[PDB]
Amino acid sequence: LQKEEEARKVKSGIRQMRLFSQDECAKIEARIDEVVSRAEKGLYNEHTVDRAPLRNKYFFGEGYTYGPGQERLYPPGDVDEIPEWVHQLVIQKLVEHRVIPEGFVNSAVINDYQPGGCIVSHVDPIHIFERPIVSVSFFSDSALCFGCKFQFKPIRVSEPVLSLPVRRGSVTVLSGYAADEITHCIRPQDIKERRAVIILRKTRLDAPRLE
Repeated sequence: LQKEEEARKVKSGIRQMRLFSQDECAKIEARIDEVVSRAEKGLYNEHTVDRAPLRNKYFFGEGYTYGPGQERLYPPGDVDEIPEWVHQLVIQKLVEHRVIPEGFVNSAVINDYQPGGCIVSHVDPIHIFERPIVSVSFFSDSALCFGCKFQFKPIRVSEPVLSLPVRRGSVTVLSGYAADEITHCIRPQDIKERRAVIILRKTRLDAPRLE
């Protein structure tokens, strides 16, 4: 009853919509490849690009470091600016369809996942970002899990509280319980081929920031 209770609460904090056509996804995917190519040309600030074995993260607008839960924003202007293509192909669409207000987004993060890549249980850092958190999926379909104890106590529990499909061209909006009161993660098994995501957020005015 506790897990079936949680699932409904999680769903209260999730809104999803298919906003980007296949043609729109293809253009955005070409732009994501341009970013990856620029990074490999050493064209971005050091704090803009975080390379890890099965995921690269690209920080535009604002970036942060990641004891525990002591993430801090970099000083303003440390990471590269949000590309014009993010503003005009992605943010503009979200603003037009009333997902978030004009002027809300000042952070765009691109996560580019290898096959087998994943996200280990985490909560979007509530001391750094406002809600809602907006995620847009590219390249391939995947699944976003909520309630990720199964990643750490496998003998005791094997399944997430909820598994949410996240398809190519889908916009996921997280707020409330889904953003603040439960962990999420991505299982290696749900990233069988390259998948990328663009995360659009608003940093808090009072967010802790390195000087």
